[PDB]
Amino acid sequence: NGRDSNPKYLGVKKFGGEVVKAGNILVRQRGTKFKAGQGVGMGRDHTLFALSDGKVVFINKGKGARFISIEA
Amino acid sequence: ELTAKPRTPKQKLDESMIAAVAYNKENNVSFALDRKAFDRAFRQQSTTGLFDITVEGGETFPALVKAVQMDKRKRAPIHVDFYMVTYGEPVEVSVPVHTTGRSQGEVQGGLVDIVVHNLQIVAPGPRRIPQELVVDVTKMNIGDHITAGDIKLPEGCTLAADPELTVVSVLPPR
Amino acid sequence: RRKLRTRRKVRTTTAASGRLRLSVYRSSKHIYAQIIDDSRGQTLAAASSAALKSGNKTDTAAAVGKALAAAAAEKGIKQVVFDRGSYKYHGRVKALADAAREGG
Amino acid sequence: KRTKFRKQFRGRMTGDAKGGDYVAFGDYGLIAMEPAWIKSNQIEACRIVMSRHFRRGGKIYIRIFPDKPVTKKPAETRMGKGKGAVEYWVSVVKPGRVMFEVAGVTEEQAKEAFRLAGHKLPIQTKMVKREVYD
Amino acid sequence: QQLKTKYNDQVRPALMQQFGYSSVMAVPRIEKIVVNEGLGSSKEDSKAIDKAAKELALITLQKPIITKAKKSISNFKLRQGMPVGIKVTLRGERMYVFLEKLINIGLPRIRDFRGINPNAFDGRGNYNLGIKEQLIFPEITYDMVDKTRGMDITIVTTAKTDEEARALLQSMGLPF
RNA sequence: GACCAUGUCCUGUAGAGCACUCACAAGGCUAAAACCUUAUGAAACUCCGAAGGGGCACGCGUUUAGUCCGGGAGUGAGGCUG
RNA sequence: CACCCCCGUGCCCAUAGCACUGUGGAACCACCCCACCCCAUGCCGAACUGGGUCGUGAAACACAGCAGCGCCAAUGAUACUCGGACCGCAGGGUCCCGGAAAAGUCGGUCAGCGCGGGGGUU
Ligand SMILES: [Mg+2]
Ligand SMILES: [Mg+2]
Ligand SMILES: [Mg+2]
Ligand SMILES: [Mg+2]
Ligand SMILES: [Mg+2]
Ligand SMILES: [Mg+2]
Ligand SMILES: [Mg+2]
Ligand SMILES: [Mg+2]
Ligand SMILES: [Mg+2]
Ligand SMILES: [Mg+2]
Ligand SMILES: [Mg+2]
Ligand SMILES: [Mg+2]
Ligand SMILES: [Mg+2]
Ligand SMILES: [Mg+2]
Repeated sequence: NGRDSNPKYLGVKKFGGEVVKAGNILVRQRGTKFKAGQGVGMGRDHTLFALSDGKVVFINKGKGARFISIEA
Repeated sequence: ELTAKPRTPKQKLDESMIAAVAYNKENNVSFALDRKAFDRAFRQQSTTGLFDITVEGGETFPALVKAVQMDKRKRAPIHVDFYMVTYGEPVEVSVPVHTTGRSQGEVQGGLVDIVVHNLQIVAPGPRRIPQELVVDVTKMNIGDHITAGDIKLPEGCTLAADPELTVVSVLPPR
Repeated sequence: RRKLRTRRKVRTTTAASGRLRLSVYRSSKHIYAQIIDDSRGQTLAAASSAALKSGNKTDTAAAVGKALAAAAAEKGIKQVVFDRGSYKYHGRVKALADAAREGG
Repeated sequence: KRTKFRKQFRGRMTGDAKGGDYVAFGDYGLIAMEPAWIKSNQIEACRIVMSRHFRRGGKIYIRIFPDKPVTKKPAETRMGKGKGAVEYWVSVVKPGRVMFEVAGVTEEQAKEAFRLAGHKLPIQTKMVKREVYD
Repeated sequence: QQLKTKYNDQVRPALMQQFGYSSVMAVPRIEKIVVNEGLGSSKEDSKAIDKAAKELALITLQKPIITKAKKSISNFKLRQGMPVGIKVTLRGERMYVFLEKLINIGLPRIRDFRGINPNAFDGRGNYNLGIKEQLIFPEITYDMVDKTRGMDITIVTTAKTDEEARALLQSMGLPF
């Protein structure tokens, strides 16, 4: 063994209560650990970036049912 | 008897078997107990009976011990739970099992194991619950198991466990 | 099962586009076909077939569409999204769309 | 005691026991006083001796079990390369966790059984009789 | 055609009289008749398997479909995605004809103590049928079709009761 | 700036649990997998799950640092304790 | 939101779901009804689908009862831990302050809020 692979510094890049420019990246994820609410659009590797400038808010009933909206 | 100790008061090195709540729909109550004097009663009553307490204020309150929270590191009690008795078949209590006499497998066979040392049942009588359950094991042969289904249940008691569950069972030696 | 309707109604993510959606119920030919702004829990333009008659269901459906088109144009609406139900765009409902946008 | 198939290696730590602080099954029993690993072989010696005291008996549950491999490095080698391969299995035994639990044998007989069964053990222990059990 | 519908209409009052329903629709009906060839007992080349689909099609006036092997590599010559037995649903006029082919003159009657011994047990529809062999036709000539595969034929009927299964054969021209 | 307080969001550790995976303890049941009562461990198990911790905003409060831009560096062998 | 009830479509996002079950009927919905064609089945008008009344509330669906199940779930007590301060050679553990679960008991629920329309008391 003695093998390993680079860190992928994934996360909630922008936490609810953070104003965001358009195109800011807010969550990094392997998949849909977050499912993108209103105003946000999710990319190829399933990072989801805000489309509209404003505050970031978490809709989060959880269990795969967590969504990131942006409010203007 | 017990005194009030609401919130988190300190205890005496006389254990005062604290951390005791009695509850139903009505009211929650305070902790403080009288240490060994608790144990001296509990072993006699041992979940299958009730006894009144008299904190200052409420001169009487019947409860039947729901559960105990003993220390792990030094086998001693700590917290005890209680449930009030609303009477009129409301009681869901775990009766101890007991076994009578020589069995036919205790004659020439070997072991006589109680697979369920205690078993839960509802009691039609609230203030009258069996203190034990002597079982007539005399007539079983070696390799037979008395199932719960034929366990005597005095005075209209229901059985809160599977009819087909084994309770006692004679076992071969070795 | 009828995973046609939850699928087609999750595909109206473009209610985020601002257009209203136009539900249809090719059931008993009741084809009531409401128009809804989802943001409020509000519907804005009913067209139930209570006594419209008009004959066979495929043409009574187009009658329901042509009547609702007026019923919604009164209030000032023009953006449209045809949230089909489980049903296909097979004709008896397709007439509803043809007659509806014939006279928006 | 040996575990029939696994994943290969482990690690270690301790804090007080959360599984098996109360006795069931048996009549009397025995409890740890000290946190520790216990090898398969320490179990098997307790079984051998308490089966010596329990001829034609059959009242010997073993409510513990070597789950954890532990792997010494080979002969004389400087450090470098893996944890060799496993040398023996051990069971974590935190205090208050029962190990042993007899039935069917009179108090002084079980008491002597537990004397010998503890003396082969690497820990303090205590015999207990069951009554404060829900 | 008309005779199968007449036997349906004679069964439905027969069941309302042996067991009253509030509704004729509550009465048992026969939904579909399925026939499942299973040439995985004799997996072949395209020749023999298309020939068996050919014979079922000639018997049916339907195009049989091939059931295809599930992902299940196995000891028994099992593979990934290959044919493993024909299937044929029948509903409507194509179904009842076959039952009227079987209840009446078109029954081969090649072997019959009674009807096949009862198997639904639970009494809701599913009445499975086994034909051990197909030496049961004038559609074949035995020397050329010297091979003789069997057939499975499941009857599907509504029935919320166990005893009600008796209705779907006794009054339906089948021995019991 | 910095600490500290409020608000908010994100986390899968300690613990704890077997609901899935591996393991495993006494029996009942039975063509034994399965199943039930009882009983347990888990770095690559999680029905759960703190304390804390990080980002934002405020300062609703005490403080004095910070940021960038230009000249010069050295350092890139660490040691202990908890 | 005059009172109920039906068809639909939302918010919610198992305290709303399961099962047992009873009411429902041409008002609504639902099966049954026929198929050369619109249209379709990798075979079947089963599914889409197109042409309709009877018939029937059977099934499905709606709505009530329902605490067997699931779902939630205290208080209390612990586990643990931020800071402080200690003991044991060691594994390990204690104390002061404050935050504090998980499991279980007690107990809670077979929901709760809209919007448009259809038919009722005529
Ligand atoms: Mg650790
Ligand atoms: Mg436990
Ligand atoms: Mg290595
Ligand atoms: Mg600042
Ligand atoms: Mg742990
Ligand atoms: Mg960290
Ligand atoms: Mg400001
Ligand atoms: Mg410089
Ligand atoms: Mg270096
Ligand atoms: Mg270093
Ligand atoms: Mg508490
Ligand atoms: Mg503090
Ligand atoms: Mg600390
Ligand atoms: Mg504390």
